[PDB]
Amino acid sequence: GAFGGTLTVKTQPTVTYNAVKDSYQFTVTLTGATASVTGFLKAGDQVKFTNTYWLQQQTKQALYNGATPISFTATVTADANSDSGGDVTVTLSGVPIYDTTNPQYNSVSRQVEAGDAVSVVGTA
Repeated sequence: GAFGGTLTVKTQPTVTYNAVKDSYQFTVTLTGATASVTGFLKAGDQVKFTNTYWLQQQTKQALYNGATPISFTATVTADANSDSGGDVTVTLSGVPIYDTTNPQYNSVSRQVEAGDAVSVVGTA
């Protein structure tokens, strides 16, 4: 069954990435549907986002690869707007786990890219 949540990634999810302080968040302007939906979801509601980074080939200078990260459940941290323009901006807690786990410090981490899809795994 469907919850009625199917959104899009309009911008690039990136915010404070700190490990020793256990601080991982990302802010995004997401895209959604028309008005009459006052807040898709809010603080504490979980989503399921799939922002697939294909920025692998150029960053590794090789290894064309055939598997994109494929992200999963995240969490919305405030009022997420469904307006007439279908723009839903809200910041999330968490990160692309198992993929962006490499700060590297010398090897510049792969950059985030927009154009992916979003869904909702939260309940109430």
